[PDB]
This record gives sequence, structure tokens and C-alpha cells, in this order.
Amino acid sequence: MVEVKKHKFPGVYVVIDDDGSEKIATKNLVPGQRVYGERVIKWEGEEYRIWNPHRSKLGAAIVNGLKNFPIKPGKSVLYLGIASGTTASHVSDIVGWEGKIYGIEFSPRVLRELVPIVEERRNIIPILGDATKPEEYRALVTKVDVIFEDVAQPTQAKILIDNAKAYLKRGGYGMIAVKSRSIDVTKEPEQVFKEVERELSEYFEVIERLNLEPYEKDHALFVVRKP
Amino acid sequence: MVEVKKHKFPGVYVVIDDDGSEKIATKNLVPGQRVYGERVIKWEGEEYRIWNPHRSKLGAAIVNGLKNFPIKPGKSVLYLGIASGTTASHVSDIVGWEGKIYGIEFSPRVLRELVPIVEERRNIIPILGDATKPEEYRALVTKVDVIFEDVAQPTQAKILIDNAKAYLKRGGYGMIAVKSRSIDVTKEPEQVFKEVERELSEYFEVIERLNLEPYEKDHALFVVRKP
Amino acid sequence: FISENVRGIYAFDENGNLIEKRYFTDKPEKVLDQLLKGEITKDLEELLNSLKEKGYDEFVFEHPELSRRAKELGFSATTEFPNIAGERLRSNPEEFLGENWFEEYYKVGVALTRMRIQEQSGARDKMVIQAIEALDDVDKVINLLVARLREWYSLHFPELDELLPKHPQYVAFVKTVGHRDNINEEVLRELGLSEEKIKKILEAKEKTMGAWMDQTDIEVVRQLAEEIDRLYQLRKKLEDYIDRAMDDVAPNLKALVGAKLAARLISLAGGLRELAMMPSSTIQVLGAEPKHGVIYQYPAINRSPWWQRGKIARALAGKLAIAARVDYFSGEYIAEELKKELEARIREIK
Amino acid sequence: FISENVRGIYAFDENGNLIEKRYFTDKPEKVLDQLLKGEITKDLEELLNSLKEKGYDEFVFEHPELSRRAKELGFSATTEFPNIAGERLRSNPEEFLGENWFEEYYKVGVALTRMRIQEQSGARDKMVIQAIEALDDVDKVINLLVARLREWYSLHFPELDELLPKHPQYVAFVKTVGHRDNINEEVLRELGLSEEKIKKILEAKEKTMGAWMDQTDIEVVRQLAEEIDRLYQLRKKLEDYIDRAMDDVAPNLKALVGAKLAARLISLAGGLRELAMMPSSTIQVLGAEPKHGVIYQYPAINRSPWWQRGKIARALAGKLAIAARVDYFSGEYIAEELKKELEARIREIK
Repeated sequence: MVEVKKHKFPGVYVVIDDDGSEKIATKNLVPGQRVYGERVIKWEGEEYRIWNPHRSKLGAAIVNGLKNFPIKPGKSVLYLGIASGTTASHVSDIVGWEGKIYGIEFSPRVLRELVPIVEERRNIIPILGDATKPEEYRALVTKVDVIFEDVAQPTQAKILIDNAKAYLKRGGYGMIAVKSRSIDVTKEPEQVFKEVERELSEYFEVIERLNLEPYEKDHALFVVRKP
Repeated sequence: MVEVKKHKFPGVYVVIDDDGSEKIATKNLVPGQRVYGERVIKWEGEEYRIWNPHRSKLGAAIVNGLKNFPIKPGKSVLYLGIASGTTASHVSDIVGWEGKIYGIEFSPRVLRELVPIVEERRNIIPILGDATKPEEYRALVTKVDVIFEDVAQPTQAKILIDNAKAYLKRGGYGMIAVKSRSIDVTKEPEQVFKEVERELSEYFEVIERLNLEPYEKDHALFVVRKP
Repeated sequence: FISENVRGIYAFDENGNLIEKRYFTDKPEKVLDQLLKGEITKDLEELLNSLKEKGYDEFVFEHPELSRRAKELGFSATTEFPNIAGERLRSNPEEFLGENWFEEYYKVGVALTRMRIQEQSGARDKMVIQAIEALDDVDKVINLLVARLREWYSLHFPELDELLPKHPQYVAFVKTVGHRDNINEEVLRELGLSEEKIKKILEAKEKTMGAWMDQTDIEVVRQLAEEIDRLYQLRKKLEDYIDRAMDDVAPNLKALVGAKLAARLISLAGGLRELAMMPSSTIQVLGAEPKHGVIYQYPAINRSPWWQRGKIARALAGKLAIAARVDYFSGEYIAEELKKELEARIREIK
Repeated sequence: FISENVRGIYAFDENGNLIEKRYFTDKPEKVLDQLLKGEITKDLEELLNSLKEKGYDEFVFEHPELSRRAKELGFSATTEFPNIAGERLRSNPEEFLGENWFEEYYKVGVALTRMRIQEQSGARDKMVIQAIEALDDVDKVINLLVARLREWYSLHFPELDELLPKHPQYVAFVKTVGHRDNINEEVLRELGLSEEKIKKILEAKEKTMGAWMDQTDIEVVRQLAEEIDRLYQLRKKLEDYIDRAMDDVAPNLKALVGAKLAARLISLAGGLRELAMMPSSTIQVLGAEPKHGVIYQYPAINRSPWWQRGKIARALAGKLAIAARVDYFSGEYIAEELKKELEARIREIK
């Protein structure tokens, strides 16, 4: 009994199947292309990719009732920590052919998997780089609407600010998935999130904060806006 | 009671000193120059070098009453086995500034000693070469009047003939000091000299043969003429 | 003032008005792969020289290592990021590259990434092990030949042996100056020897009890020197490879103990798999048995007294275990967390 | 037809009439030092090409190795000594060089001799010993590195190891073809591999179970190959030196057992002096102890059964003793007598 329907956010689709459960999904921008062994269902001559919240943080955030979702069609996003492109393949679906995605990734063997995908998904520019040194990829990107960060780095906070005060369009959005134990393995999660939010308020206008449980332990997706 | 007097051969001089003995000598072409620690005596404003028959084969030959001596002033001689130039320094004295001497010598460390001497004694051209391969020095010499050979080589005989039929002026002379035991250590000296003379007669007109005793054991200086 | 984009190097004033652009003259990837890291290239220079002859003495790059290389090259420059130049260039791409500007960024971007990333392989760890083995082998031959060089050239200048105990120097001497009679003061200077040593040498040269060498004798010994010199270059190439390949093979391990030490662990273990299968305890004493524990070369450990060491080696082996695992499965970069933790626990040990 | 003199190469017809001379374009010594031994030089060639375009297809040199190199170069030539050319050239020197013709012969003559003769030295035997030691050292490194090359490149083409058991080949392959995907038939041919092996290789290449290498991985291994290749060149240079120096040091010894074996004797003995001080008995077993007697490598000995050997080794050691003595005192060339005698006594042993 597969059935698809629109979702609050443009590009995102809701879908309930056989098991009666409801799931998230997106419109496959490159029909026939699979990125991470995702589940795909044809609605009506069109292909939808089931956005698995267990494989994507952004996914879990949406599933957990995320309020603000800056990533809309035609938007330009600077994705720090693009890795293999699992969750970035969905923002591709969303952002669509008018949207642009500058993906940065430090680990080459990881960034390598995404390269073949961007051939047909010329939506994303896979860039090998280090989010702590934004200059080293200054010639490869342009000011973006949204910055999406998901890096295993203690410096996480400044990274978003550094990259924002260099590539984020003023009055632009920023989404960072923060892992408490990445910043301070000793401190308490709630103690940490309180500081990451403070530090972020010194430059941004923290517009939301959502926990990723039960999908992620001690993780929090923040969304902010550039003054 | 030193006293010098002329000798049968031009360039050669007889001399009797204190011990009453008589010796051979030549007119030092390069006054003040000593080649092998020879004895030098000033006659009258002029220098004479005592030609030691114990250090030179040609010397012993003259001292033993050699009859024919083709090496005269102004003559050109192709000396095979020039070594250090001991006996060749005397033919230089004789042959004089109009005479020419192409000295061939296989052993470089030996030929090296002569090089400094030929600087002022520009009478001789020290040539590093192998008398068995006359071609390998064809560009460095010209037809000569006399060929003087003194090489420790079994092939001794042909060597003189090879070099003669390539650089000896027709009706030209040739002098070879033959060491019996160099040709055949087993055969008898007299048996050997008989063959070296036969072999030499097939191309030359053997004009003389003189033994070098008591100066050299089983040695014979032959002189021949090119048909 | 000075920024770059996927097509070339642009120059802007103080008002955001172009002054003089300069498109790359070699493949954009090849050029950017240097300009990005702060290195100066052919085109960047000409663009500068040209701005000079146009009444410009002030320059500001978006990358420090660049401006640093710039000034020491003659141009007094500062460093600001993002500078007015790049801000303009990144705000209005179409204004300089066209309507299909993003498709260009995409082209070069991808090209540059394929350049920088090695292609997949099932044995690159094995390949890193051979390079490390080669490095050791090369060190063994350098010594064997350098000894031969010292013993041989000392027949002609026995005194130089002790005055140039540093092999690279001794090698450069023989190769450069050759016969002991070419020893000037400017050549001994051009080798970078302390003015004092230049004295002990020039002095030892006049009293030298060594044998005479002629041109032929000297040339053969220089051939030997040249070869030791080419062997020193090979060594650098092996190091350079180890460093690059370790990025594909074990980036986490490289970030923790450096590419060489990491490569060494993998070699002692027999492969990255093997390394990932070991427990902290085994990594702690890996490669040694008087030799003990190769991970003891870790700067934090070495600079400490034997009694403060073991504790640290433990903390390290525990981090290396995690790094070896993630490097063997995903390659995901997590060493920064790993490092923070290890750095904090080492401060406790003190 | 074609002969040479101290100024240049001349050409004469059948009547002794000059056709076309050609003065040397590099120092006369440098040129003659080759033309004399039969080697062809720049000037000799042009002179030929020029005679060709003048209706001449027949040439006759005074040196065989020359005419031999001539024909295989395209010019059908014979060999006659002395040929009409030289006979004229040596009979009337003034007719081609002037009035001071002998002073020219003297100039070049001396120059050529100083070129060919090494300057005096008190330790050239010591210098020969180091070259021999270097040769051994170089062989040791070639093997150590070639092993490394085989082990490393086999990660990408394990099959090639056994198909090219001859190191120089294996080295040339890696260096020349590089990545296993550059294996054509013309490149494997250009390496001189038997058409049959080219099959076993091309075949093993399609079934190759080896790992993938990218450009970076391959380049580092080629660097290693290049270096092994430069080491093979150094080796030749050491051999070439040993050969030249032995001419100053021990020409007699060189003529009897060859420059390398001679050099080896001197090294085992510790110097030419030491060698001269030994008796036949000690030379007979010099350098060995299963290894025995280095002089056993003597071709006449080796090609004989163990029971015919000792006798010969004795005759040889006796000749080597004489040669070592005269080489150490005068350097006078007597090896031809020495050889005749030894060759006669060896015929008795049979």
C-alpha cells in the first residue's frame, strides 16, 4: 500500500508503505542513480529516494520535526564534511538543477566515492579540503545561501563561523550538526550545547536547536542566520 | 788526465780519463740536461755525455766494434721500444737538430719519464704505442731513414719487418737488438740467431751482426737494409 | 587587492574595480593546486611585476604563505582574508566568468579533485610498506657508498675526512670541488661551511699528506659522489611518496604520529588490517626487542624521562588503535578528536 | 684512398692525387685518439659523405676496425696498410703541412701522449684497490635494490618476476614500460625480448592477479628503477677506470690475467709492493679459503678439470710473480715473453 504525499518543506516528501509506517523522501534528481543503497519507489513515472534518518543527520532532524529548513530549491550550499554524499545527495535532490553545492571533504578515500556520482549529478562540486583552512579552497567556491557543517572536529564552532564570515551571504542561514563528545569528551552534553550555542550567538542569531535522539546520541542540529 | 777525441762515427766521440780507460761519448744537444745520471765532461766550452755501454745496447754495440752505424746527423729514426730515452738520448745527440726521432713505447709509466726531456730536446716525439700494431700510430710518424728496435717481444722479427714495410725509406737501414731467450727460452741462442737472421733475410739484406758480450748475455745487434 | 578564481588571478583596487586580470597559462588545476597552498606560480608573478610597473607597491593576498613568499621575493605585501578582491570575485562570478560560471567552477573543481585524489587500490598499504622498506634499504646503501667515498677520496686528502663528518657535506665537497686544488674560499663558502671550518680546511690543504690524483683519478671518484647524491634524492622521493600515499591509506594514523611513523607501524604489523586487529598492548611494543617500542619516537614520549614514558605510550597506543580501525574501515577523519583527548591525558601524566 | 696525419683526414685517388682533405674540427689529439684505434669521428664522416656526393663508392682505410665501422655505416670499404693515401702523406709531409711540418707532428704527438698518459702518483695502486672495492660494493647495492624493485613492482604484476629473471631486463621493463598497461608488442620488442617471451608476458598480463597502481604509485617505483640503472652505469665507470689505471700501475699483470683479475690480486695483497713480495706459492692461493684461489678464474684453468688445474695454477703464479716484480719496479712491458712461456707449459700439462 505504497503512497506518497507532499511535505512542509519544498523538495521533501512524506511516504507511507506496506508496514504502515511513514518515512521521509526526495525526488531523485538523477533517475536510476543510487548513492548509498537507498530505497527507491516510483510514484507515477517519477522516482523518489527514501531519505533514511539512520544514515543521515539532516534526515533525522527533519524526521524529529525540524522547524527551519533553509535548504530550498535553487539555493547554493557550502557543505563542510560532505564525506560520501549520502545526506548531500538529498540536498541535491532538493536544491535541484538551479541549486549549487560546494562539498568539502578532508579524507580523500572518502571524497573519492562521491566523484563518480557528481558526473551525472553535476549539481555538486566535490572539493578535497580542510574546513579549518577555508582559504585553501577560496578559488573553488562562491558566496552561498546556506552552509551545512557536519565535521568530527572540536573546533566545530569556529569552523562554521570562519567559513561563514568568508562564504555566507549576509542574512544567510547556517546548519551545524554538533556532536557533544567531539567538543569535550569529559563535559556534560547539556553543558556543552550551552556553550556551542553561546559561541554561535556572538556571530549568529541562533534560530533553532533540535536534538537527534533516538537517532543520534548527544547530538544537536543548530540553525542560525548571518546578521 | 781527461781527453776527448773524434771517433769513426759522426756524432760519436772517444774519451780517456783519469783511470786511463777509454770510453764512448756524445755531444750533449741540450747542454745542462741529464737523462739517466750519465757522466758529463766539458772538453772546451762544450759538453760531452759519456755513453755508458752497461745502460745502452747500442752503446755496447759501438764499444764492441760495431761496423755499420746508419744513425748519422740529420737522419730520421723510428725507435721502437724507446722506453725512458737513455740510449735514445744519445741518438738525439748524434742525429742533431736536423734529425728526427719518433719514439714508440708501450708502457706509459716508462714513456712518461721521457716526456719532460723532450720539452727541451724537441728532437724526439714520445709516442705511446704498441710496435705490433704500427697502424695505431700511422698519423704520428713519417717515413724514416733508420728504424731502431729494442723490444722484449717474441714477435721481434716480424715487428721490424712490419714497421719497415710501412715507415722505412727504401734502401733504408734497420737496427734490431735481439734477445735470444725472448724469442725461444728453450732453443739454443746460436740456433735462434740463425733463424732471426734467416727470417730477416727474406725481406732485408742483413749487413751485419754483432754479439753484445760481455755487456749482454745472449744478445745480438743486427743491422740490415731495405731492398 | 589580489585574489584568484577558477580561471585566473585578478587584481582589484580599494573600490572593488578590476585593475589587471591574468588567466592561468597552464591547466587551471595544476596552477590552483599551488596558489591555493600559498605557493607562487609563473602567472602570479608576471601579474605582480606588471602591477609594479603601474605604480603599485602595496599588495594583499588572501593567503598568508603567499604574501610571505611575495615579500621575500621583493613585493611588500600583507595578508587579509577575505580581501576586497576575493569578496568581489566570489559575490559576482558571472561578472568575470560568464553565465555558465558555475559549470566552469564545476569543471576545474572536479579536475583539481581527481588530480589530488589517488585512484582506488587494494594494496596501497602494501605499497606503503615497500616504500618504507626501500627507505631503509636506501639508507643502508648510502652508508655503504659514503664510507667507500671517504676511504677513497682520503687517499688524496686524508684530512678532509674528520673536518666534514657530515656526509652530505663531504659528498657535496667531492662532487663540487673535486681535486683538492680547486679549494677556494668562495667555493667552500658556497657549500655553506662556517667561516671557521673554511680555515681548518684551507689550512689542512696546504699541509695535506695525501697522494696526487690526476683528472682521470678524480673523475671516477666524482661519479661515485654524484651517485650518492642521486641516492639522497631518491630517498627524498620515497619520503614524499610515503607522505602522499599515507593520505589514502591511513589519514588518521598519519595525523597522530606523522606519515613516516604511521607507515612504520603498518609495516611492522604486516598490513593496515593487521594493525587494526591489534590491541593497545601490542601496538605499545610494536617493532622492538636494545630496541623497544617504535611508538616511543613520539615527540611527547621522547622529550620525557623514562618514568613518565610508559603511561604516555599507553594513551598513544589506545588512540592508534582507534585510528587504525577507522582508517582501515572508512578513512573518515577523526584524528582531531583523538588528538585533543590524548593531549589532555598527557598533561595529566605531567 | 683514405689516411690521416697530425692536421686532418686526406683523400687520394689511385694516382696519389689529393681529392678532398678535411682538417680536424676538435683538438687534433682528441680526434686522432679515436681515428687511430679505428673509431669513426665527426670529421671522418663528413669527409666520407662529401666523397659520396662526388661519385665515389669505393673506400680503403689503413686501419681495419675503421673500414669495418665504415661499411656497417653504409660505405662499402676495404682495408689496406699502408694504403696509397698514407704512403703519399708520410713520404712528403711538407707537401701538406708546410716547412715546419715536423714541429707540428711534435706538437700534436706530445699533446696526444700527455693526454693518454696519467700523471705520476704514489698511490694509484691504492686507488685501484678502492675501485675494485667500490665495484664489489656497487654489486651489493644493485642486488639489494633490485630485490626491493622486484618485491615492490610485483604488487602490481607479480607474474613478471619469473618471466624476467635477468635483472637488467626487469629493471629496463619497469623503467621503460612503467604501468603494466603500457605493454605493447613493440615496446616488449624494443627491450629485445624473444618473441616467445613477449607472448608469455602479454599473456600473463591479461590474467594478472596484481593490484592496481595509479600514476603516483608507479612513478615512485620508476624512480627506483632509474636509480638501479644509474648504478649499473657507475659500475661500468668503475670497470673502465680499473682498466685504464691498471695500465699505469701494473701493465704486465694486466696483460697476463686481465685488468680486473690483476687489480683483484693487488687488493687481496694490500698493494702492488706486497704483491711483488709474495712467492708463487702464496699467489697461488691468494684470495680464498668453499672459495679457493682467485687466480683459478684464469680461463685456461677454469676450462680444465680439477686434476689438471693445480699444475697450471702453479705455472701462472710463477709468471704473476715475475710480472708483479717488474710492474712494481719499472713497469717495463715483458708480459709477451711471460705469456708465450706460460702458454707453452700449459700445452704440456695437457
